[PDB]
Amino acid sequence: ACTECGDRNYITTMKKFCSRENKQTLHR
Amino acid sequence: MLLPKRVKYRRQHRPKTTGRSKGGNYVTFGEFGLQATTTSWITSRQIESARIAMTRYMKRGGKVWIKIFPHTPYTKKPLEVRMGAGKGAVEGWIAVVKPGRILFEVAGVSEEVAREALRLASHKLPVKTKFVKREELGGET
Amino acid sequence: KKGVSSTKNGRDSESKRLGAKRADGQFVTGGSILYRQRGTKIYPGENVGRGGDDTLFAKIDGVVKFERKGRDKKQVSVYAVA
RNA sequence: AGGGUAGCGGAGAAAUUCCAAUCGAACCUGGAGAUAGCUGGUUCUCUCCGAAAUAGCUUUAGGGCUAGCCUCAAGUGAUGAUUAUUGGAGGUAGAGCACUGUUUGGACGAGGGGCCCCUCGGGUACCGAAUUCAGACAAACUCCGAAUGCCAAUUAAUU
RNA sequence: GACUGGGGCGGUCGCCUCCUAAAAGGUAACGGAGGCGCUCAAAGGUUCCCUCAGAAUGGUUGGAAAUCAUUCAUAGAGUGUAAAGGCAUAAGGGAGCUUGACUGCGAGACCUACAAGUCGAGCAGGGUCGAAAGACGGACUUAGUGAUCCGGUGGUUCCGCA
RNA sequence: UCUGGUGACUAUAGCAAGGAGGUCACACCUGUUCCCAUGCCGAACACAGAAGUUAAGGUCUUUAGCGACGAUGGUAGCCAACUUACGUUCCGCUAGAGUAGAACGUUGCCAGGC
Ligand SMILES: [Mg+2]
Ligand SMILES: [Mg+2]
Ligand SMILES: [Mg+2]
Ligand SMILES: [Mg+2]
Ligand SMILES: [O]
Ligand SMILES: [O]
Ligand SMILES: [O]
Repeated sequence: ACTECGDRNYITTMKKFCSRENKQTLHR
Repeated sequence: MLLPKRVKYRRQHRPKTTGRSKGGNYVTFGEFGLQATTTSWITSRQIESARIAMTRYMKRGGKVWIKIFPHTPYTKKPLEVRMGAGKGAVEGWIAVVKPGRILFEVAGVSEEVAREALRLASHKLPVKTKFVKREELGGET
Repeated sequence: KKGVSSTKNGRDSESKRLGAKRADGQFVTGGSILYRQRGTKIYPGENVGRGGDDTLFAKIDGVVKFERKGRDKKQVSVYAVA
């Protein structure tokens, strides 16, 4: 998830850019 | 038939060598030695037989060497087959002989008994031969 | 006879088309490859950048020149087009 | 003799046998000029040019598609080819043992095993590795390394 | 179902590395050797620091196997993983801090029939390490994979049969 | 070109051995109060000092024992051509490796002391 509140997940079986406020954030 | 002379393989299949030409390989150990001269290569079985001969006819002990060893296999596959499928199993080992190697060498005896035993060898190999004395290399540095 | 019974080793189409792709005395453009390789079979010199498979290129135009460094390992070095 | 059963069927003491001389499912017409990556056949002269039998993918290998290789008409415009000269990447032939691994005979000492003496040691054929002298082997070993070819030249001659 | 040294049974069908491969590349065979259908929140990034296996000898654990101890030791070690290539300023081994395993792009080159693949300086946004220059768009390199159609989940400067 | 710092050059530089010198270089060196730092340790790094010394490191001289370089000559191989089917031969280009000879105890640039 994100705290820009939009799913971005490069994972499978954290203070970083997300392109809605130009910031870097948790996700998650 | 018989393959006493053998080693660790490292690999059991190999593209052959087939001989073209060379000279060289003088005598360094003994005095008298046999020079292979011509068209063939060899298996171990043959060499063993030649050694039996060369050990019998010389009593008085009398020293022998074999300057070469078969480092190479000789593959040959089941009887009455169609060609194609994977390269075959092992039957033999090989010591190639260009013209100029010096298979057998001896010392401790005179000039004659050597020469006889070497006749009695060269009848028991493919290659034509030649009798040699150790008097000179072609280099001493 | 036929069939009986073996490997089939052999995985025989395995290609990547390496090598060299320019030569000495050859004008060349920025971003252009000179020489693919692996490891450092050639090192870079000046006006060069390397990549995530040990490729080589030229960051800037010029003229290709290979060289020797230490009796073993070479290097490539663009120098300025006059 | 007179009658019946009719084919996605009938009858069959059963053999896949008979069903108008034919039966692993009759016969005629119509769909129907069915389909065929297969064979076979394709009609009048000259002139100019001129191949291929390969790569890849293909429920594909005797077919196909694309790229190759040809032809024609425009366009480009000396860019192409051969040679000379310089430079250059790789590591074959060959040679070699410096790594890998193989090998022969020496030197061997580091030292052991028993049989035996001692009884603390002597150990008297075989040996590992220790260190080395010399001689050899290799597509999947290389301290090295040719000829040829390959790539470019604000280079020159021919075409 | 195709290959298929008649066909069948057997074996294989994709991808990575080598050799055969003829000193560029490419180059087949039911030719010869090995693997892969992942793993990591650190084994990544970055700033600092360091250099191993083996050998000799003395010493508890005495295959001189365990840690020690210096000396010799040009890489014979180790390199997440299979082999070739590569590395000692390190690409290996440890410590601090972080998390570039970012966004939008991309001239220009390779490769190739196509579809796909590969590499990429450089611009801008906004950041981590570092004093600063500078470095960072995953892992020393390459394999760790699957068109399209269809269905699903989330979002939105879209359309929505007057 | 005496010393020192920093650059370039295929180890012809090196490696082994021995001789000589230091308070102007540098080093050993005294110590750990502060900077800071050692996974144990001021050994290392670092800071503060300059008690002693040329022993070591490092510098200079000489050695060719080891390693790297290394021609010339001729050999193997091979491009082209003629014969030939001969584990081919003859002729014309080219030209290894190994090896002997010999070379080698570095060479130059910039600054600053001198
Ligand atoms: Mg009947
Ligand atoms: Mg018809
Ligand atoms: Mg076509
Ligand atoms: Mg050879
Ligand atoms: O027909
Ligand atoms: O037809
Ligand atoms: O037909």
